Parts: sequence; C-alpha cells; structure tokens
Amino acid sequence: DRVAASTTTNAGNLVQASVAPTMPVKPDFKNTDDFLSMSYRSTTAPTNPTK
Amino acid sequence: DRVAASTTTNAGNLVQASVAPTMPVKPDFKNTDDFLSMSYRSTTAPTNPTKMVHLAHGTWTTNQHRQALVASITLLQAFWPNQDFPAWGQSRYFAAVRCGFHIQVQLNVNIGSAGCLIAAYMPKTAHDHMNTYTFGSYTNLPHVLMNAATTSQADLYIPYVFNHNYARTDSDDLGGIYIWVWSALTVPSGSPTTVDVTIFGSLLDLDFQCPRPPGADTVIYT
Amino acid sequence: NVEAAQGEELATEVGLRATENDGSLSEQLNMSQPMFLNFKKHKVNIYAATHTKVDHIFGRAWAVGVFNTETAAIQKFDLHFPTSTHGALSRFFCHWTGELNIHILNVSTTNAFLKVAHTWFGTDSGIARTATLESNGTMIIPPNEQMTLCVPYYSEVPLRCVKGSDRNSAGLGSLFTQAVGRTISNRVQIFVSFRCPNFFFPLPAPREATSA
Repeated sequence: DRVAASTTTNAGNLVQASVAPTMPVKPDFKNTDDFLSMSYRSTTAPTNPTK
Repeated sequence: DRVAASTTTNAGNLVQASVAPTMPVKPDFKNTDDFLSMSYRSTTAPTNPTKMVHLAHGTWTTNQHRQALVASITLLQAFWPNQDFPAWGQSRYFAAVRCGFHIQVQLNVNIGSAGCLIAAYMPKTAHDHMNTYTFGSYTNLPHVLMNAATTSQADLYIPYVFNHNYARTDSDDLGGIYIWVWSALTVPSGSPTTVDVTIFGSLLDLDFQCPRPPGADTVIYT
Repeated sequence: NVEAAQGEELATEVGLRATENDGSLSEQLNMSQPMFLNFKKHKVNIYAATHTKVDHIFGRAWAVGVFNTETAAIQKFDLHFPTSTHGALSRFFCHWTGELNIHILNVSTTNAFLKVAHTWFGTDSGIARTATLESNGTMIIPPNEQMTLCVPYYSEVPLRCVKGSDRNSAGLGSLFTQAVGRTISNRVQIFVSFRCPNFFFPLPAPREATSA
C-alpha cells in the first residue's frame, strides 16, 4: 500500500494507496507471433507514414 | 541510365532510364536538431498511441444491489471510439491488432464508506453469454478485488487472449472489462451518495497489420 | 512452552491475510495455507496414478448422441462439447486445442458397412465439400464392430472455444457418416474422448440450466 507512479509517452499517473497488479496464469507477454500469421515486419505501423 | 528501384515500407518504385539524384551543396541529413528546440524525445510520435487515456466512467450508488453492473468497457473498441483519442488516427488505417492491454481502475471513496466493486476481464467469446455464469465464481477470471477503504487504485495487466491469431480493430473482439458490485456500499449521513468510478486505461506492446482503405471495414479471420 | 504460540511477525502464517493484495491469481497458488498448533499437512497418495491430472481425467470417454441410420444418404451429425457428464468438467475453459478420439460403435441386424469421416469446418467451406466423403479422411468400419480412430487437429482457428455454439469456430467438430451395402436399421453410437488436451484460460463455474 505505497506510492506507485506510471508513465507512458506523454501521459503519467501518480497513484497513492496502490495495489499489486495481477496477470493470468502462465502469462507470456512476448509481442511477436511465432509462428507468424503475417509476413510483414512488425515495425510497419510506425514506418507507414514514410510511404 | 540504368534500372533504379526504390522501396519504402509498403510502397515500391521500379524505374527505368533513371537519372542520378541531386542534393543541395554541403547537405547534412542528420535528423535530430542539436541544439534542441524541443525537450521531447524524437521517438515520441510512433510511441504516442500507447498513451494512457480516461475510459468510460460510471456511477455506483447505494441503490444498486449485488451482481449489478457499475460500468462497462468494450476493450479493443475502447481506445478509439472517437477522433479525440491518441491511438485513433493511426488505427484508422491498419485493420488488425495484436496489442496487449494495461488498465488501471481508478476509484475514490470518502473514508467511512464500505463495499466492494470487482474489476474482471471477459474475452469476447466468453462475453457472448452472461446467463451461463454463476456470480459467486467470477473470481476465477483474471481480476482484482477493490475494497472501499484503503484501496486507491487497482492495477491489472492483461496479455492478449483471443481465439484467432489477430483481432479486428473496429470490433469488440478482445472482449472487455466489466465492473460488478461485490457488495453494496454503506453510507452514514451526511455523505455524498454517488461514488464516482473512472476506469483509467492504457495500452502496451503496440501492433498493427493489414492495410485497408481509411473508412472501410474488412473481414480477416471469419 | 509447548501449547502457546505468539506473533507478531508470522500472523501471516496463522491465517490473517489481506485479500486486497492478491498478487497474481497464480501467486495465491504459492501461498502457504494457515495452520494451528496441531494440524498435519501431508500429501498422501492412495493411488499411484492421479485422477486429478488433466491428462488422465479426459481419458475416460463420454457418450454423445445415438441414431439409427436406414438410409445411404450422407449423415450430418454435429458434435457439441460434453454436457451432463464428467466431460462437463471441461466447461471451465474457453480455449481448447488437442486431438480427440472418436469411438463409434456399429450395430447392424442386416450386414452393413458404415463409413466415418470428420471435418472441422462445417458442411459449408463456402462450397459444398460434402459431395463425397472418401477423400477427406474416411475410415471404413466393419459390421457389428467398432474402432478407435482419432482425428488430428486441422483448423483455421488455432483455439476452439468450448462455450459457444456457433458452428464456425466454436464446436469441436462436425461428423459425417454413410451406410453402404443396401441396408436399413443400421444403428450407431458414438463416443468422444480427448487425447492430451491443452486447456487455456479459465472461466467461472457455469450455472445449471433448468429452463434450457
């Protein structure tokens, strides 16, 4: 039950009386999908406006 | 005067009878600006859609009994229902989402009130039917209990969980967080009756794929 | 002395716990349950094997559907996940992937061969693929006899969800059969047993439906 801060890009979050987070059993947070259902490179989205 | 090809992201250009390129005298193509006119980090722009945003507040009063629903959020359609949200503009192109989710339930209770709301997570194919589930068992879900007293915030991380490999942006496919009344609140007089609940969300592990015309829907998995 | 015990640090062990901080739900699995001066926690295995283990429990098959077939026309028979049996223990999980056995049992008064074929996609793949079932994995079953043939997992959806009834991705399959040898009253009974199932993610315990 302590001070927990959270910051992403511009936004930020300063919380008091925090609670420890939860996650589903045996979580795997690796972003990419192997095997791949898409041949594209995952850096496509931010790169896209350069097209 | 030979064959020159050019490729950027998706687009590509195959030219014949090319001419050697030109550039202004003493060019310097280094992107960043030193000295800096902006304190921000140059990786801001692509990172920006990950920014955490206010999501679907709700009002939880005395009158509502147990098993009642305080507020509802449809997860994947939640981060860009409007044009105002930061992740909207860049999600209005790419049609698929592999993204993970970070949602922090904000709550404030005037000291001297007692009761609990539960923040759960129901995937779409689960959400199709409420009628099947016993209420007393909802704690099987990934969740966090929230006590009235001595809980400021409830932090829960949700990995991507869905049938199909990729999920459609414009739809509800990821399901959504639903917040239920675990026990009625108890208010002494005088106190403000309505206890406001705001689900303050976020997003992480950003991904997009499969280009489409800006406004049109497209089927992928079905 | 012998009888009494005291705090103040280990009151966690004597059972006082804050539910507001649960850590992960799986973090509670690690939690040591409270104990008083006298309790003996000992894991006593009466049987060598464990009936609790996922692998073993769904080994026992369960009966879904019975129908007589007097007609050589191809029979559409759809397989829902189990209800009203020990198979309903699988109702805790949405996402499921694994190969599954099918025990069909042929009963023929007049001698008849009967054929079995399985398709994860339904009757309609967008074309009618049911024209002849010979090429899709047919396995022929002799009269008054039964076989254990198991179906591999072929699906455009990597994870089947148990709950939903939606024919596309929800069911665990759709089963095709036809009799041969000019007969009638050929009666079958079909049993479905999983093999090394993989169940992903839990759900709350489902309500018993009196009204259906």
